Amino acid sequence: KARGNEYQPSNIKRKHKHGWVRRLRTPTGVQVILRRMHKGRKSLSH
Amino acid sequence: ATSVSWKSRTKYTVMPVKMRKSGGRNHTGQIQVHGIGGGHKQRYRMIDFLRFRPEHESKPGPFEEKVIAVRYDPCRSADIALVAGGNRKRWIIATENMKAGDTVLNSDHIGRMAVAAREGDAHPLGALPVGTLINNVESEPGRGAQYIRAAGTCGVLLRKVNGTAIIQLPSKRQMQVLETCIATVGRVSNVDHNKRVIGKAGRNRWLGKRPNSGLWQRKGGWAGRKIRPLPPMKSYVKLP
Amino acid sequence: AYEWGVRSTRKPEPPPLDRVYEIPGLEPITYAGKMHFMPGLARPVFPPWDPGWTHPKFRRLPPLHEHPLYKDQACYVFHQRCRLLEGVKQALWLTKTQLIEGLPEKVLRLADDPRNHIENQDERVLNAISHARLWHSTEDIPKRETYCPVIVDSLIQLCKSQILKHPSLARRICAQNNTLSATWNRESILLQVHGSSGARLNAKDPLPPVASQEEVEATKNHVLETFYPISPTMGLQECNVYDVNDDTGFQEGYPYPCPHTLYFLESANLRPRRFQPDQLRAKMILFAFGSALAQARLLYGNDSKVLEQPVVVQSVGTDGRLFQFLVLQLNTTDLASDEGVKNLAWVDSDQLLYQHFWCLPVIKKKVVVEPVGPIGFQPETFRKFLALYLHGA
Amino acid sequence: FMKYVVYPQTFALNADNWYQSFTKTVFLSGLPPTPAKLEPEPTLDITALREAVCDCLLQEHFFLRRKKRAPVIQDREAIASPFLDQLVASLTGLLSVHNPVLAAAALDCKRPVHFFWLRGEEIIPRGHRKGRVDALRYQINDKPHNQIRISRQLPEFVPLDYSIPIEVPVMSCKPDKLPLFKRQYENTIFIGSKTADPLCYGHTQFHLLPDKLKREKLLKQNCADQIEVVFRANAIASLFAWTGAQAMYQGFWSEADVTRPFVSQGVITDGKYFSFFCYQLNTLALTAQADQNNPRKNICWGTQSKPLYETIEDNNVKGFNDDVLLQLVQFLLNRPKED
Amino acid sequence: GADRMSKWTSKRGPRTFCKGRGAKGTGFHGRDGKFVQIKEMIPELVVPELAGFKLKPYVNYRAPEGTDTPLTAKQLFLETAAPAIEKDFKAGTFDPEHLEKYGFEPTQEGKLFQLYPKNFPR
RNA sequence: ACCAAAGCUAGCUCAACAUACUAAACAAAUACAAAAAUACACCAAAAUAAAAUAAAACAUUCACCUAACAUUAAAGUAUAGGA
RNA sequence: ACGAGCUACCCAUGAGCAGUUUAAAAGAACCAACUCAUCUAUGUGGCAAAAUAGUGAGAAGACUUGUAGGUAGAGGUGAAAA
RNA sequence: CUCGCACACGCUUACAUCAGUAACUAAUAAUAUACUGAUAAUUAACAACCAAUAAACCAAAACAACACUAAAACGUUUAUUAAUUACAUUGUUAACCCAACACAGGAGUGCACCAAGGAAAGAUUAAAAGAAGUAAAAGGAACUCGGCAAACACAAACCCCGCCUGUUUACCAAAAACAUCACCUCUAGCAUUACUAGUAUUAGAGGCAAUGCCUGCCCAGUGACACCAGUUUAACGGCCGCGGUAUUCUGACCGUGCAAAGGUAGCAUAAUCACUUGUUCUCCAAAUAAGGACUUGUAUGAAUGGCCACACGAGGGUUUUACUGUCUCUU
Ligand SMILES: [Mg+2]
Ligand SMILES: [Mg+2]
Ligand SMILES: [Mg+2]
Ligand SMILES: [Mg+2]
Ligand SMILES: [Mg+2]
Ligand SMILES: [Mg+2]
Ligand SMILES: [Mg+2]
Ligand SMILES: [Mg+2]
Ligand SMILES: [Mg+2]
Ligand SMILES: [Mg+2]
Ligand SMILES: [Mg+2]
Ligand SMILES: [Mg+2]
Ligand SMILES: [Mg+2]
Ligand SMILES: [Mg+2]
Ligand SMILES: [Mg+2]
Ligand SMILES: [Mg+2]
Ligand SMILES: [Mg+2]
Ligand SMILES: [Mg+2]
Ligand SMILES: [Mg+2]
Ligand SMILES: [Mg+2]
Ligand SMILES: [Mg+2]
Ligand SMILES: [Mg+2]
Ligand SMILES: [Mg+2]
Ligand SMILES: [Mg+2]
Ligand SMILES: [Mg+2]
Ligand SMILES: [Mg+2]
Ligand SMILES: [Mg+2]
Ligand SMILES: [Mg+2]
Ligand SMILES: [Mg+2]
Ligand SMILES: [Mg+2]
Ligand SMILES: [Mg+2]
Ligand SMILES: [Mg+2]
Ligand SMILES: [Mg+2]
Ligand SMILES: [Mg+2]
Ligand SMILES: [Mg+2]
Ligand SMILES: [Mg+2]
Ligand SMILES: [Mg+2]
Ligand SMILES: [Mg+2]
Ligand SMILES: [Mg+2]
Ligand SMILES: [Mg+2]
Ligand SMILES: [Mg+2]
Ligand SMILES: [Mg+2]
Ligand SMILES: [Mg+2]
Ligand SMILES: [Mg+2]
Ligand SMILES: [Mg+2]
Ligand SMILES: [Mg+2]
Ligand SMILES: [Mg+2]
Ligand SMILES: [Mg+2]
Ligand SMILES: [Mg+2]
Ligand SMILES: [Mg+2]
Ligand SMILES: [Mg+2]
Ligand SMILES: [Mg+2]
Ligand SMILES: [Mg+2]
Ligand SMILES: [Mg+2]
Ligand SMILES: [Mg+2]
Ligand SMILES: [Mg+2]
Ligand SMILES: [Mg+2]
Ligand SMILES: [Mg+2]
Ligand SMILES: [Mg+2]
Ligand SMILES: [Mg+2]
Ligand SMILES: [Mg+2]
Ligand SMILES: [Mg+2]
Ligand SMILES: [Mg+2]
Ligand SMILES: [Mg+2]
Ligand SMILES: [Mg+2]
Ligand SMILES: [Mg+2]
Ligand SMILES: [Mg+2]
Ligand SMILES: [Mg+2]
Ligand SMILES: [Mg+2]
Repeated sequence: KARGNEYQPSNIKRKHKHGWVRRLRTPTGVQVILRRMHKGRKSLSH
Repeated sequence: ATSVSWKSRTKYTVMPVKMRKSGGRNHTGQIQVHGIGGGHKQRYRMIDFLRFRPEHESKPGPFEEKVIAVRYDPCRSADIALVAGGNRKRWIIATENMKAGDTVLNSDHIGRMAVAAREGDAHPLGALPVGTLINNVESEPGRGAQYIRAAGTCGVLLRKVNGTAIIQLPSKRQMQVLETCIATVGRVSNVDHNKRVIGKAGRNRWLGKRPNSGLWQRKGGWAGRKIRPLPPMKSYVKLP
Repeated sequence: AYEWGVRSTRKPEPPPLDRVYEIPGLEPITYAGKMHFMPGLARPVFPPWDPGWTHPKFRRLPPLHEHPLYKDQACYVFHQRCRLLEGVKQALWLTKTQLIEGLPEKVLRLADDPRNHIENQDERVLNAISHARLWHSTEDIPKRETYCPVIVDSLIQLCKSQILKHPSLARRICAQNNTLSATWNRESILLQVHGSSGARLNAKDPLPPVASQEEVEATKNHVLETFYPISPTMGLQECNVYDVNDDTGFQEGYPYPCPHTLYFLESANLRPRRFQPDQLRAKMILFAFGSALAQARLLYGNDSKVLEQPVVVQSVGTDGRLFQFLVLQLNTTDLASDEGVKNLAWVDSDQLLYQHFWCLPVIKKKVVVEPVGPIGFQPETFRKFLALYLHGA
Repeated sequence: FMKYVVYPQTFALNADNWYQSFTKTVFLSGLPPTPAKLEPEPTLDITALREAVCDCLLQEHFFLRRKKRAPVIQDREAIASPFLDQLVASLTGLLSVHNPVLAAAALDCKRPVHFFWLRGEEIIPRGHRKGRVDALRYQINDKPHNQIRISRQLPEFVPLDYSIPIEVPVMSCKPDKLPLFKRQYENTIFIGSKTADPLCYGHTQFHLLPDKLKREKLLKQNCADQIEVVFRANAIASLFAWTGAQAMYQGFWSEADVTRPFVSQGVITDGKYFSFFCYQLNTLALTAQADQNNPRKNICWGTQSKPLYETIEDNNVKGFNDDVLLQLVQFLLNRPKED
Repeated sequence: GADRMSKWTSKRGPRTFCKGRGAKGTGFHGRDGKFVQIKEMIPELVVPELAGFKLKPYVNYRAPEGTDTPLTAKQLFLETAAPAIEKDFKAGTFDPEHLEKYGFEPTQEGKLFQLYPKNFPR
């Protein structure tokens, strides 16, 4: 019906999907972290 | 991610073990079989299909067990039976007329004279008469009962030649095996299983059958009454 | 056969050793020196770790055969939660006892005598049943694990309210969770009743025998029923670490030596978790025989002989609403043979204290058709309970 | 609504004063004035009662062969709880011949006791309801080790209008610093049995102190004067809750304040020590709306904790105090007035 | 969405997220679920006696300071072992093989307060 | 007359040389849900570049396209190309 | 490369359905909580990038729902509406 | 006038005290839970972290006495080891979360329907037009595509299509579409990750739709088995042309030719090219509407299913009372 509220917060899901461990457990996530580090991002992950 | 199977239980037990269903999905997580999922919760009762399994090797001869109760099994069409002998109890596949307090014989002896084929008894194929209705047929000696198991289904012994038994399966196919293979006699329980009428679309969902897809597919050349000849005899003996 | 282990779920086999390990006279270059894994170097093989100083929590469990009490001969132990397949038959065979349907005539007349009743027996028993089933807890529907011990304690207190005009019930005491161990040989089988029961009553004065000499003699001609397909030891725990010592629940010099009544409760909220009545009778028979055997061996000696003075014990098994009564008289200690004199056991079975209890009023078509309270009431079961309690005095 | 959960078996340092503040209870040392008009009934056998108590001690300490206890600490809960049960059972059985009401009395084992009441008002400090007057609600969830319930009420110790120079202690501080914490759940008033139970009156409670509030634990914690404070707090809270449950089962509440004092007795036992208390609920109008002109106060009589035995070993009680046994005998021989 | 610059402390998660704030552990979990505290794991403050101590947190303002001469291994050796070595060598009893009598510790695994493994916090 | 307008600096860009190239901080905590001192393991993986485009379409082909040999010429020559 | 915190479907783990009629917990009936969204009128840069009011369908089941996990684009999932 | 209290998830100080608000936030002021500054605060008993190794153990929850089928989460005991010795660590505020907002929206659970929460109106006047409501003489659908909406009514019938409950195009289509019990075809004689810890009364790929009567002929072509013949249509599919006769008009018949057979039963102007508003009767004072009958539909038709029937349907049409501002004609 009404959209726009597709984000229902949950810390467990947030950390399990975009966490440091989740990023580092795969070669592609390590590449994502390296890209963020090269750009100079303040926060590499959640 | 990759899921792990629920079948990690190395110890045989009589009490039902809880099972995790998976609707058509493989270990990867993608569907491999359609129309499965959303059924009723079930507990798995482990069945010992190797009927002739002596409790101890010190007495490897024929042994007699007593039937305690014939019960309903949600994981199979046939009814199961609890048989106790010595210090262990086992779930076996009940025959057409098994009742509580019955006696079953498990043997591995072959003689020149055929044995009077009872219903619950399990004898090697070489000791049964030539016109015997059997079930739980075993392919290789000591392998287990992979063949006939469904409710009411039974095979028919046809002829024994050269120390080798020939059976006819419910699919009307001839299967040749060694005459020392152990097979239970008689029809399997629940002979009225084919006459059950599903009252509504909800009973299928209870059983765990999701509805078929609504996509309309035009029939190809596969359809139509294919009158194919009976496939040749399936032989399991190893001819040198 | 069909193995019950799935390959993907078993412990995976170790990866194959590097090819450098198969070359004779060649030391492999591994990454053990850098204390972390690195690709390109061979996998180092390590001997099993030896924590030179032993740690209690973080050590591998010692093997069973290393225990000083380990014995080659297997002992069949019956503990509190062991189930017997052919319950009464198996218990009678294992304890060498003869089953009798009715309760002993002494207990029966003690119950039937109207001068042994409490002041307001009917009202007090109905009040106890109602309090146990509904009133004892603030919940709407109390659970069996709560109302079984409560009803047993209420009945025990009702029977203890008899002491004012039977000044002999003060010679007793109650014991909870004590270790009983009694072992015996039964046709080349080393059986052992070992564990703990629900509750026990101890008394200063021995309970007098209830079996007549004619019945004891006629017990000789009785032949115990034998069931062929099932071994007599079915349902017991086959162990190898055990002590062959008739150690009763108490130390020497106890002021209340003689057991009087065991109390077994099936206070479980699940039917599969609860005992079947047959298994319950088997358990009461086995524990009563174990207590009687321990008492007899403490009194007379360890020699296997027919007792000139029998030892009688009682047992009450309660499901919450169903009561089973046991009076077991041990007459003999030699049990290896099956031809001598057998013990006796009067078993009163399926004694319904009440058919059903409605904790809430039932309304059918806008009117209450049955009020709150126990539906159907048999005071004879409580009469038997009181007779068993008063059998000592 | 939200309410404090008062724990009778509390670890707070000075909890008796706070419980008296919450209860409007004055604590008086010593037993209440005895009704010396008693007939020469106590001809019982002190030797027999001492033998029974010693037998219970020896059975629960040395004679009982329990399962092997791997820890060497030998916790005093699993050895004193069965002792308390056996002691209560044996004493009741032996004294029921002298006191006929104990024969018909009901013995309750670890049955919960609940009481919910209001006491004063408070301005709400935080939230959207800030600045509004809200009453202070308390709930006691007690599980006495043993209870004796009787059909008829025990006689009153002092007249309902009893006046005491000692005033109820007032605390110029928030209840949150005891510390106490508010919780919201079912607020029940329970006596140990439902209202339909004919045994709506109580006789004596037995409370076993836990392993956390032991004398050695308090001495290690550097709380030497808390040894009696814990007893006082447990007695006050438990006895008040149970007497208030009796009163509200009879039908009295804040606006229907009690017409007859409700009397209860309590025995608080450590692993070794005993203490005796007597409580009389005179008023139930503890709320602010009914406490404006309410002179009645609840009274709790206390006794110094005295050891029963002394360091027993090897089925021989070394020291035995008859004062504790006589106190227990007097409490169990207290009987309702006959009419 | 949720923040990313903020610190991920124990206040920002569910009930099952109970993260420590940096305090060292003081025991383990016992049998019935309680926490068993180990006495040896709790630090014991070795506090001296300051009753007769004639020093104050501040120094006199006219008291002169000194040139900064940080203590080095060479200076420490010269102060603690050089005179003994010189005297023993002059006497002629010097034994190069045995140096344990001069304060040298060949292995740190024996003594209580080890230097390289740093067995002591402070 | 309000709104407003003007500074000359912060710093950037392109090359040369260059030590020879992941700066400083790293007391404690940091790949448990990172910054959470502390328990009997498992760890690792490679398999061609494609296409947008040009050939006025598009199928064989389409320079550079994150692989070293630089510069002056031979030379846009020999050759390769739905030639 | 990143996405199944919305949604499609599964896997675990929990939770809800009060009253009335019926030997019924019968994919029965009336009707609440609850879930959907038939028709109409407002609204159309609106309360709202899909809502409000009235009126409707189901409401012991092929039911609604919380938490967490899985299936990822030459694909997933689909009681096919591409 | 009544969506209140608490917990879980979520935000992180927005919470509390004092002080200030010219301006910044409140879509405006008053002042303040929403702005500014300073100072303080959430104290564990509730909640989180909080044993393994073998053995005895088939016997549901639904007041559970005892049962039905869909076969059902929830446990003790025994034996071997479990550092043993107060006080560990962490969550405790709020008027709050997701929707760009101090948004009439979306939000799990336990309690009661007020003992707790709040205010529709900034102040006037009472123009038009617009939204909501109440009432209305006589008539009572004459309005309109339609009785949409509304109503002091809230009843009974006839057809079409789907058997029925259910599902679908989040955001223009809820249906006659999909699914469905039932009935049929094909593919498979078998083991450690789906199917399945199953074994032809089974499991997959599909069609059509319960039930009742049936499902007619055809393997010429294309598929599929057969590796060529031959078999298969509840496989893809198909089931005649010409000459003459009926006053014109034949699908009927008589001949003839070609085919693999040449449309059987049934229904029938259909939701079925056009002709077409086919013809006739009933319904109405009047009907291209609705129903019945004829029917030749040369382009209906039998599991791409054909015919009837109960029950069901926010499905699509047609009647009868009753009801009414839909309308006469508005106030
Ligand atoms: Mg968004
Ligand atoms: Mg199945
Ligand atoms: Mg079955
Ligand atoms: Mg199908
Ligand atoms: Mg279809
Ligand atoms: Mg963000
Ligand atoms: Mg947290
Ligand atoms: Mg929280
Ligand atoms: Mg602790
Ligand atoms: Mg081009
Ligand atoms: Mg161009
Ligand atoms: Mg083009
Ligand atoms: Mg182009
Ligand atoms: Mg290219
Ligand atoms: Mg060429
Ligand atoms: Mg997911
Ligand atoms: Mg999801
Ligand atoms: Mg209902
Ligand atoms: Mg229904
Ligand atoms: Mg609406
Ligand atoms: Mg309206
Ligand atoms: Mg509604
Ligand atoms: Mg409805
Ligand atoms: Mg309906
Ligand atoms: Mg493409
Ligand atoms: Mg796709
Ligand atoms: Mg379509
Ligand atoms: Mg389309
Ligand atoms: Mg926010
Ligand atoms: Mg502020
Ligand atoms: Mg403003
Ligand atoms: Mg709060
Ligand atoms: Mg206004
Ligand atoms: Mg107007
Ligand atoms: Mg109007
Ligand atoms: Mg009106
Ligand atoms: Mg009118
Ligand atoms: Mg009209
Ligand atoms: Mg008109
Ligand atoms: Mg309408
Ligand atoms: Mg009408
Ligand atoms: Mg109508
Ligand atoms: Mg339909
Ligand atoms: Mg029907
Ligand atoms: Mg429907
Ligand atoms: Mg769906
Ligand atoms: Mg939808
Ligand atoms: Mg739509
Ligand atoms: Mg619909
Ligand atoms: Mg719609
Ligand atoms: Mg359909
Ligand atoms: Mg048919
Ligand atoms: Mg169709
Ligand atoms: Mg049909
Ligand atoms: Mg056909
Ligand atoms: Mg063909
Ligand atoms: Mg052909
Ligand atoms: Mg076609
Ligand atoms: Mg003509
Ligand atoms: Mg017709
Ligand atoms: Mg037409
Ligand atoms: Mg019309
Ligand atoms: Mg025509
Ligand atoms: Mg046609
Ligand atoms: Mg057609
Ligand atoms: Mg077809
Ligand atoms: Mg209709
Ligand atoms: Mg519809
Ligand atoms: Mg008017």
